[PDB]
Amino acid sequence: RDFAEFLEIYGLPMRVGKYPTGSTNREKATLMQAVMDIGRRAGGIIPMGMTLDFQSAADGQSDPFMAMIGWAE
Amino acid sequence: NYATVNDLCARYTRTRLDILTRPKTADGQPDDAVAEQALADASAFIDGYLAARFVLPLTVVPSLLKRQCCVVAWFYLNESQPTEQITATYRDTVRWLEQVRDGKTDPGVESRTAASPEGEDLVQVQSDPPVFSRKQKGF
Amino acid sequence: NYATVNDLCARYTRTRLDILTRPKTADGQPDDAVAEQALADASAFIDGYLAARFVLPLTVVPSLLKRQCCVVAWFYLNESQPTEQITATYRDTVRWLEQVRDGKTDPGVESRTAASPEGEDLVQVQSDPPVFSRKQKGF
Amino acid sequence: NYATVNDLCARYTRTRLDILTRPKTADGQPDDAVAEQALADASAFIDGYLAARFVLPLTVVPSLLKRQCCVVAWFYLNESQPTEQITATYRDTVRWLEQVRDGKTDPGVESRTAASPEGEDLVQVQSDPPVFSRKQKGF
Amino acid sequence: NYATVNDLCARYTRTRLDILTRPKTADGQPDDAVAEQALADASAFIDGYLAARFVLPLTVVPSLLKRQCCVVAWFYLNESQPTEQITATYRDTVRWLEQVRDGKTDPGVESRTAASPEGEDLVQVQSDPPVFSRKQKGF
Amino acid sequence: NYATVNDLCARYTRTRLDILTRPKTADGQPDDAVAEQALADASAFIDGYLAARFVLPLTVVPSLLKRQCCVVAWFYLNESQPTEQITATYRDTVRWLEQVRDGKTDPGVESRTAASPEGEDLVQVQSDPPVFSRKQKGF
Amino acid sequence: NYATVNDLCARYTRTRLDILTRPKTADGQPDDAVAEQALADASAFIDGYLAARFVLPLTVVPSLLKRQCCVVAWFYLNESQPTEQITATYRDTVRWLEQVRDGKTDPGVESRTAASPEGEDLVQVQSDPPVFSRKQKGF
Amino acid sequence: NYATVNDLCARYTRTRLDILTRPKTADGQPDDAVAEQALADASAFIDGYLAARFVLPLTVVPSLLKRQCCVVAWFYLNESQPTEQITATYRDTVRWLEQVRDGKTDPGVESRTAASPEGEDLVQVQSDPPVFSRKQKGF
Amino acid sequence: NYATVNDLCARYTRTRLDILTRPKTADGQPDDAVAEQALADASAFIDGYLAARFVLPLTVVPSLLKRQCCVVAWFYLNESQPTEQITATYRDTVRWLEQVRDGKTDPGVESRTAASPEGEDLVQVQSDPPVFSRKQKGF
Amino acid sequence: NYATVNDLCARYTRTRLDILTRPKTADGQPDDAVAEQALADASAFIDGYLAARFVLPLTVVPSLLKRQCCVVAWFYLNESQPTEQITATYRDTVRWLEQVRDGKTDPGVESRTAASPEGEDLVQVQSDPPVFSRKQKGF
Repeated sequence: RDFAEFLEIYGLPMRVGKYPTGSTNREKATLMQAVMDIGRRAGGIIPMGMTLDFQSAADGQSDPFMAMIGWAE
Repeated sequence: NYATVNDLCARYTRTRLDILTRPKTADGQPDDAVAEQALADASAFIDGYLAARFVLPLTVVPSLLKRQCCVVAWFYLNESQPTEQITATYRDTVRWLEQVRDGKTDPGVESRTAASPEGEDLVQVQSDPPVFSRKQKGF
Repeated sequence: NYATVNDLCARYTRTRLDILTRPKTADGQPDDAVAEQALADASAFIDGYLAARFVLPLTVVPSLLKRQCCVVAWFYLNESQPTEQITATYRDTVRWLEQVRDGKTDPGVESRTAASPEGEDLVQVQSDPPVFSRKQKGF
Repeated sequence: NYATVNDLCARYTRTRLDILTRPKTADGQPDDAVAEQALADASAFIDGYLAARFVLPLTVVPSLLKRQCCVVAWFYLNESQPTEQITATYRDTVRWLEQVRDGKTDPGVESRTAASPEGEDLVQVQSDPPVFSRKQKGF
Repeated sequence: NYATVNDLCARYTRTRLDILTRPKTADGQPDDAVAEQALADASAFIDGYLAARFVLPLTVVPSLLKRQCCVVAWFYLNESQPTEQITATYRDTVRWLEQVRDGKTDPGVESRTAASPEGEDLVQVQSDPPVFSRKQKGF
Repeated sequence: NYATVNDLCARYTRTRLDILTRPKTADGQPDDAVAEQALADASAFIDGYLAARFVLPLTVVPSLLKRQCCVVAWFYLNESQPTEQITATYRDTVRWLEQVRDGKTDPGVESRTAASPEGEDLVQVQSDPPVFSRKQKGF
Repeated sequence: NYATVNDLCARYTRTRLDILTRPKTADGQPDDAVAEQALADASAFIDGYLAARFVLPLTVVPSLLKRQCCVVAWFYLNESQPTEQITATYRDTVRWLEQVRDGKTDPGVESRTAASPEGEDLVQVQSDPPVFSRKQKGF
Repeated sequence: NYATVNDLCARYTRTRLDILTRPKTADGQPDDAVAEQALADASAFIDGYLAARFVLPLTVVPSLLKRQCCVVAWFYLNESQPTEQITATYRDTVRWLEQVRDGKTDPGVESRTAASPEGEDLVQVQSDPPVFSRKQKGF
Repeated sequence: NYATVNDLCARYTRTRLDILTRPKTADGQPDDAVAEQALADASAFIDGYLAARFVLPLTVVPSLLKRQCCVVAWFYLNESQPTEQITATYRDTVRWLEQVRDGKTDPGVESRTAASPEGEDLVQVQSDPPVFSRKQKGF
Repeated sequence: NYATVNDLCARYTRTRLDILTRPKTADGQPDDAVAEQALADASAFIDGYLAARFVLPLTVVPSLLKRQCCVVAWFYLNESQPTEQITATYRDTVRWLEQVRDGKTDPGVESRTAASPEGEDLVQVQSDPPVFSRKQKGF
């Protein structure tokens, strides 16, 4: 079950967006929608004040889970 | 324009504006046409920085824009000899305008009702439809 | 507005405000309309920085906002010639406002009851429902 | 408020406070209402920095808060012309308040009994129950 | 030209322009030909920076260009001895022009109707037709 | 308090303290209540820095704390006009207090007997019992 | 040359040019031959920087080149004693010329019609014919 | 204490010490009680830095400690107005004390016999007994 | 001590030393006891830096130590008012002493015969006996 | 010593040396014993830096050592009030001595015959005999 949960959140880094403190409430909504619209071969234009980065939320291999499963079996 | 001649006469005494308009007019009677031209130039200067984030003309005018326009117009009128305080205020106003253009500060909303001016999409991305997403629920 | 003309007359002598309003009015009687306009401009200036974190209009008004509004309004009125202390106080006030906007300091709560003004969600994330979580307890 | 008018009259001579209140009042008799307003503003200013770590209102009041409130209130009263020492003391007080807000120094405890004001959890983490821990002792 | 001699006489008194034109003309009557030459040189100087982003001649003229042209032309006329304020204004104008050329600020739009001057494609890429794209929908 | 009024009168002449207390009292007779209040404020200020490392109230009082309290109390009393040496001594005292709080210097021990004030555990770690250690000696 | 003696007499009074030419000539009558020599030297100086990007002689002459040539020629004439403003203008002109040579700013186009001077290929690459390209469409 | 009143009277003239003690005493006869209090405070100040490396009280007293105590005590006595040389000597003494505390310099040994004061273990490590070492000589 | 009172009287006139000892003694006759105390303090100060590298007391005394002791003792005596040259010489001496302590310069040897003072082992390492070395010559 | 009293009298007038020795002697006749003591101290100071590279006493004395000794001895004698040039020369001499000690410059050789003073091995390495070297020529 832990292996399945790890596989669920694997190989898809989280997309974050940084906005200046002077941004309007509506401007945050547009950025949030734009972050949610990333897939396949995606483009996009970002202002100089804003930044976009990808951070991986899970890393590792399947060797230990499979080793334990095989030992138990 | 974001400000009228009456608004300028509210911040500054009518005597000072009359003294300013004394040489620019041809006759002895002071003329407010130069004041209107200064107001128009000030509005254009403000719009130059405002065009970065909000579509023009503005749907709703923030209250502070009136004071900023009055300040820069008064600086424009006092071109023959500017005092220290007038130059400092104009520099502060242009610094605030640059901060607004860069997105480091919000222009604000009108006091009568909470409403921010409309603007174009600063950030936009494009991609093909997402097949095989978790919203499919077909498999 | 966060402050009234009576609040301004509390910080500053009525004689000084009358002297300030002497040239701006048309008749000999001092007028407080210019004082109200300065208060409105000060409130708009404060709201420009307050809109970053809290929704406007504010549900509860922190106590210090009154003093900040009075200070910036008095600076606005003393535009013909500002003294060193007035300019220093205005600079300190705007620095505090920028610190509030950046989130480096809290505006505070009203003294009558502990209550902070409401604001929108600064941080928000989105994700699909978490299947296979440890809260499932089905396997 | 963290300080009363009597506490202010303890630090500063009654004559000086009367001179301060002479122009702000309407009649010839000095009024302490402006002093109370200054004390309230000082308390709000202190609470603005204190809200970062401790829940308001404070369960126990540290002793130094009284002196800090008196100092900032006296600075607020002396707005027409501040001396070098008063400005220096106010700057030192606000620097100490910022240090307290950042957590670099402790506000202290009341001298009558050792007791620090209550505050919310600055650091909090969440996780699911720890199965397979060494406290199980079932295998 | 972006400005006419009447526009220059609006910003500056006719007496000052006459004094400027007194030595440059051959006869006793002041001549505006030198003023027109200064205006043409100012327009060329502005176009030198404007050619980076917008195609010339401009389809629509932003309002602030008139004031910028007047300022630089007045600086050009006052070459025998420039005052501090005139030199400072000219330096500010050229700094703004460099900022416009670098793309750090927008020139603006004319106040009569929202319209920006046309310009060539700053960014252009080339590639062969995209076979095997997701828009094919043939497989 | 770490110091008494007699200790303050030991460092400073009774005449100087009487002159200090002349305006703060209501009657002609000098009052030491303001001196006691200054001593209490000084003790609270010292405790604010001492609470970082040692539990309050202190089990044993280091000897130098008396002099530090006297110095800061004398600085507090001389608020109307501070001399250069008094301000320098107060700055040195607060720098020493910050050094003590940061742990860069030891407050010391009382001269009568070697004894340092008790304090809480600055460093603490937690772990489960160490099975399979070399102290087992069972295998 | 990019400017004529009449153009120089347009910017500067004929009296000043006559005074300049008084010592350089052999007879009492002022001579414009030295002015023509200065204009030729100025044109050569401008061409030295212009040769980097545009082929010489220029197909079309930008309007600002006339003013730049006049400025540098006037600086050349005033070699016995240069004033502060003349030296500053010459330094600004040479800085602009270096910026043009480095490609950081465009010289501009003539105002009569939009046309930029022709120039050689700044960037050129060479390669053999591209067989197996996607334009083949033979396989 | 590391120094006595006679040692202080050896460095400084009895007249100067009497003048120092004139205002601090209640009667006309100079009193050395304030001198003893200053010596005790100086000894405590020295012990504050000495406690870092050596256990207190010291088994053997280095000779220079007497002079350091006398210097800091004399600085403490001259609090009403310190001269440049006295302040410089006190600063040098405290710098030397900080250097001693940091371990960058040795306090020294008494001249009568070579003996350094005892101190606790600055560096200590712990480990289980070393089996399989080369000192075993059993295999 | 590294120097005697006669050595001090060799560097400095007996009149100057008598003037120095005039106030420190109780009677009219100058006393050299204060000079001996200063010499002892100087010797202790030198030993404080010398203890880093050489064991005390020194087996052989370098010649320069006498002059260094005389210089620092004379500086100690002139504590009421030090001249620029005396302070500079004392600073140079203490800088040389710190350089000696850090090992950046050698104290020297006595001129009568080449001999350096004995000192403890600054560098020491420990290891078990080296079996299998190339000095074995058994295999 | 590297220099004699006659060598000192060669660089400096006998009158100046007599004036220097006037106060240090007890009788009216000038004495050269203080000059010899200064020469000995100078020689010790030079040897302190020379001991780093060369074994003492020196087998051959470089010629410049005489002048260096004379310079530092003259500086030592002029301790009551040093002039700018004397202090500068002494600083240059000590800088040269430090450069010699660090090995950045050679002391030189005596002019009569090329010969450098003997010194110990600055660099030394140790290793066991090199078997299997190419000098074996046995295989």
